Amino acid sequence: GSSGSSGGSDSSLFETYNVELVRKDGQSLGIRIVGYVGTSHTGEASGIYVKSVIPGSAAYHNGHIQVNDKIVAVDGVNIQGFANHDVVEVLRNAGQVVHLTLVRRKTSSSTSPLEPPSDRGTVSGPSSG
Repeated sequence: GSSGSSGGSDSSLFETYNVELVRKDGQSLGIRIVGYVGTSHTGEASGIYVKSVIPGSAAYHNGHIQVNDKIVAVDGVNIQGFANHDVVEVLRNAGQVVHLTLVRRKTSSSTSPLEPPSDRGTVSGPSSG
């Protein structure tokens, strides 16, 4: 056989995934967030990132959410353009089932996705080329 799934439109460089965390009987999220602004004349970033992960917490236990991650939505809450404080309240409001939305750069330690998209050449089948 041969190898494939190599290369493709640079549209979705990263991959988003949902993480359903569970909160034990009297447990917290245990996820630290950071507010970036990305000043000028610098190679910094901008957005909410996982500063750290409190041990013995839902996040830690789950083993899905860790530092070096960009949160775009919390349990469905589109925190895309939210503020540190605005994000904090969201976490507290969230219940047991917390579906965290993170997006990391593809082609990393992580393992291939489940149903990744394909860059089709708007071709009408073998009718051509």
